[PDB]
Amino acid sequence: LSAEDKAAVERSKMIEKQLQKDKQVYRATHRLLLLGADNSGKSTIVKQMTSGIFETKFQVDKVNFHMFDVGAQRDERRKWIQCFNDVTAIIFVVDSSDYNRLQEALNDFKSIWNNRWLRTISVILFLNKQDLLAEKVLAGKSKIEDYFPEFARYTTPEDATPEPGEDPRVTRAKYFIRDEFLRISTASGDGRHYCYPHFTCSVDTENARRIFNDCRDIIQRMHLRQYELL
Amino acid sequence: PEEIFFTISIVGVLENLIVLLAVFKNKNLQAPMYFFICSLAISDMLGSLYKILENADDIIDSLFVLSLLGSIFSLSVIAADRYITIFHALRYHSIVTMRRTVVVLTVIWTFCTGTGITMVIFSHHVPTVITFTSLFPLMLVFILCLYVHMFLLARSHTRKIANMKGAITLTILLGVFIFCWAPFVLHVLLMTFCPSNPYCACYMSLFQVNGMLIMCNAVIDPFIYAFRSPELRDA
Amino acid sequence: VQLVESGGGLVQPGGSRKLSCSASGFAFSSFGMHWVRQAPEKGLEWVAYISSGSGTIYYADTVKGRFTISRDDPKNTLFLQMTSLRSEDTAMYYCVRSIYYYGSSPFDFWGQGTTLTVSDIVMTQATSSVPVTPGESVSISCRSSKSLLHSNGNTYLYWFLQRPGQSPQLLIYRMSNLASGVPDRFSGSGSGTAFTLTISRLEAEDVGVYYCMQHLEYPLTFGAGTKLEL
Amino acid sequence: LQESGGGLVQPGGSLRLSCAASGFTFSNYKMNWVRQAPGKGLEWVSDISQSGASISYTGSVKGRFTISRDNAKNTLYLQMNSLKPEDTAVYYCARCPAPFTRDCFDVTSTTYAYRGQGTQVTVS
Amino acid sequence: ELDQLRQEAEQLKNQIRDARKACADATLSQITNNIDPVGRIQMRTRRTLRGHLAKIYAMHWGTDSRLLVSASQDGKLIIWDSYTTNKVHAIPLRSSWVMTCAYAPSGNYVACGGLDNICSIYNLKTREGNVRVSRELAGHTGYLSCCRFLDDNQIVTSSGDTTCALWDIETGQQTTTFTGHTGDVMSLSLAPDTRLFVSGACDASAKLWDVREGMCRQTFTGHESDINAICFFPNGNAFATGSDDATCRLFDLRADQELMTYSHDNIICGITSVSFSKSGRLLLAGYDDFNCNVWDALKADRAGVLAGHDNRVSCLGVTDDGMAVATGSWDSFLKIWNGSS
Amino acid sequence: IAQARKLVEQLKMEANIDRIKVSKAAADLMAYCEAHAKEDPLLTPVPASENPF
Repeated sequence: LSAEDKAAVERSKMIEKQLQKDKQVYRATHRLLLLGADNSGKSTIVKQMTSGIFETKFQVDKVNFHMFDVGAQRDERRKWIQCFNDVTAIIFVVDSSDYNRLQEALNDFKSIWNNRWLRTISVILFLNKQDLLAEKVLAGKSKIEDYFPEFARYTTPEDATPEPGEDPRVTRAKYFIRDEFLRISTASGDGRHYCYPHFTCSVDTENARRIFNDCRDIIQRMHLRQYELL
Repeated sequence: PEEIFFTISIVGVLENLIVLLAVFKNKNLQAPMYFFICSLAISDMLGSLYKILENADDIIDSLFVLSLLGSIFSLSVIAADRYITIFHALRYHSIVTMRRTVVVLTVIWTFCTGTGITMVIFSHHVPTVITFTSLFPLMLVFILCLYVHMFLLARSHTRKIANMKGAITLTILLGVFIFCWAPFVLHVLLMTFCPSNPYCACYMSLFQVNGMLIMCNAVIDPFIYAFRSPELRDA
Repeated sequence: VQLVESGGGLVQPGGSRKLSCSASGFAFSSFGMHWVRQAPEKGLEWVAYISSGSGTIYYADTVKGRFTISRDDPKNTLFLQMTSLRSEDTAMYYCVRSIYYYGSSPFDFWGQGTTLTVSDIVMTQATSSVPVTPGESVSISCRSSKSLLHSNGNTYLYWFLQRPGQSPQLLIYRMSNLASGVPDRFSGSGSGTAFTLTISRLEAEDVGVYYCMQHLEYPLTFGAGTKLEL
Repeated sequence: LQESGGGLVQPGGSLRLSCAASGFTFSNYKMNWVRQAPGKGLEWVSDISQSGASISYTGSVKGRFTISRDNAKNTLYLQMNSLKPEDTAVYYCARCPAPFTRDCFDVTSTTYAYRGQGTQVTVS
Repeated sequence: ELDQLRQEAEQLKNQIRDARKACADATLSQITNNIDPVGRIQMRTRRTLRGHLAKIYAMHWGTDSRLLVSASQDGKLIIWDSYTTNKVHAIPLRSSWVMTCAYAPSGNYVACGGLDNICSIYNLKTREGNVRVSRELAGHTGYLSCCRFLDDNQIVTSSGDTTCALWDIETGQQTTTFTGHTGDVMSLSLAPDTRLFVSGACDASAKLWDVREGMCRQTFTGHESDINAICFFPNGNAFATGSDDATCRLFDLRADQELMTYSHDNIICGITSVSFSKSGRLLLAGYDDFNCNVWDALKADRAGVLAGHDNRVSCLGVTDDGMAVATGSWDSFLKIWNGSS
Repeated sequence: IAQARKLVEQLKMEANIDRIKVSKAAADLMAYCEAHAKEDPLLTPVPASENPF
């Protein structure tokens, strides 16, 4: 080991020390991935909480959170969604008032839920524009049962806890819109990942606290599964 | 017979040999939980070599405690690590790193060796009974209050998704520890509370029987606290 | 890239002074730093060393105890304490920059030095003076005691040129590789114990004294120089 | 994928679309039916897996049109019984990108590779 | 007329298929039925290069067969001294999502790119000591997937956008744009003559391009799903592609067919990175099932396994002296494999 | 329309190449492999003294 090779080893050790600091910062960070549609108002939630990838930074209770909104990319995702394995969660914002597009929303969601590299990744649904949904059925010109025939046999589930000031029909429809996604989620997953439904409007601001709670829940559940107390 | 117990000893030490072979050869499992697992395995070595020592009279019992203290402090360390991971999940990967893991895993052996070497200081004294019969109480209450409290949350999570597979892995990890180590500390208590009872004399006549357990638990500790990780299942 | 040194010019026998070397124009925190002195009319003599990260420190046998080297990366300044000065310490002290990784160029930058007045492989450079005329090729030979080759394949021999009033430059490092801005004329070839430097076409800017140096093991030592008098 | 078998039909008529498949390991791919209507984009309609036992529909054609598979002949089918003026669209036979997978991402994308030419179907 | 154009295209495609069928006088399998097969090849992980914090996406050797650059989702490009497992530079990147990296032939530059639609060029030999960005290349509308230097001033890129590009680094413009594909270009290898190059683009199609003219020359359509890797045989008259359909195939630029089809029925997992040895006798391919395999080019026999990676191999390169083969994988490691005597 | 014309032009340009026999194409690769067989360290191992790994 000559003198210059010894100095090279010294430089490599310093690089390793800097890499260890970077590794501390890296594990101290939880990453997310904001999926949605053009009308989903995902940017509206970004306002609250050729560039091909955008990046949102936010901190809740002194815990790092990276959110990567996908920008100037094409329609297909079968190749660059592989890059988001080993991500804490995926946020899927859904528009609840474009009934003629909810079906396409589900057809994207099922692929996202069944992807091979996303087979251990939980999804945090933020069903958005609930206020815009309110008028749709309140001053109802359009019937949901046309696009979705099975609205007949369905009724409001017992576990529903609506806030005061709601039409029972409004709740029955809203929880149905909530329920097809959960029907998709519960079909497969082997308990390795779960879906977390939420109702969001443009005025709601607790969207950061909800992500905090659901990420803590996801990590608790994976640890409890490897310990097998779950 | 002696031969069957000795063969059990080699069988048990082989399990730790293969576990340590799996560790440090699979370059991905350098998490602190696996290092605590290997610390448990080293204490299994130091407890089983104590039986092998049966094959100086003072040397024949000098290391009986410096190993059985490691094989309980390591279990407590595993329990606390799991509790911190479950109940401080977000602020754990950042705080508890493989720099505090090193110091904890060194100090756990350091205190156990210190207790083992100070055992001979007061051998024919009451602290050799009292300090050693402290271990079972506080390290059964601290291994109940963590595992059962984790169960109370694994059930509150199972509801939202009392679980059948929660009790079947709580009662094992706890009752094995109890129905292996409790008899030895009970005997330690009885050599303070009943040196005269013929029933207690009959109890002590089974010292070899009560040693058979405490040196067989070293082939269930790697079976339970160690080879239950999904990654190490293949390894 | 610019290294400038500061210090003092007069000191009484016995006492102490502090030198300085303020870097300006390069990543100082990644460069190991040396100190090289020069008697008023003699050759160079290595006197200290501090590495990147301030981990490894060496010294010369002549100043092994009474000299102290230091470093301040945030301020970009290199320091040398000189306590209990002697008559053998009247010299011009140079601040020399050096980095070590695969394929580096150590001793690449030499500062302009500071004056100071007070009231082990051995390498020889016989044929100190030789007349030169432009256009003719000139070879300058340098001799070493131990083989300067190392098992890794390096050969650890450096060449410098000190023009009539300037600071030394790196011509060739490891007796074969040209430095950054050196003209392609200069070339070097050796054996392991015997070395030479080939100047194909002597231009008017190639006069001065040529120095050969080894880096196989500390301490680092120089030759007596070779003056190419016009 | 030479999609053909449709055309003009009266309301409430019957059609049987055909998806001529040519050399892509027919019995290992999830397949879909996608139709684009005038003034509208693409939309998934039906889905049959490689086993011929897994099916899925939209709701707008759930109780009316049936999908089927022909592994031996390497052909896909779609049965029509009760068309309506909302079904006026060209029809495309789609293929899932990767084999032996349960995820199909880009079947309804603006540009896709493994899709048929298109079959015209109109309601009068 | 659209119908007339479609009929003409169909007729042209049929004529092309007939012409391709005509020249297939004999198969490589028939000719190689007599050539001596190679024995079982074993490589035994001489070095392991730790230090990345997450999955490794790409790596590239230097022309000296000793230095080594590696790109990871961390946001790092570490240049390793493969001989001593040292670290000479640790380049902190700007975007964490990088899917490609390359090493300039002269050793002066490295490149990297990913979801950020930019090919960043790094200068390694600066007067100030550290590494610095020399140029960001801008125009694309899709994720960059492979960049390969030609000279110190010319680089070629491949993007998810149906486009490959040929840049001029000193200026920063697209001197020539390649616009033939329909899907997402995933791989890109430069011929040794440095005049032609190939790419596979998520539509079962491989296309050879001309660097100077800028026109797609051939178009090979033998696969069933997306092409994930491509690699020139050392002759410069062939290339090999592994795809999601778990199959490798060998294409020859002159014959214009597929020569062999590398497929073991037990392999259901796709293919992710393909490199060749020096003689071209060895075809090393990374698969998603945690291991790489050493195929035999001429004989098409699965004659080696490299099973030491705990996760999916994603990159695989062989040196210019054929004396080391390196694999990186999603296990954040980088193992330098070599044979034993 | 325009896309069809572009596709037709691309097909016409690539349909005029004078391909050669496949057997010669494969014989070229086998000749290359035979020629450069002795300089393939992974194919044939080298003495450990020269190997730096």
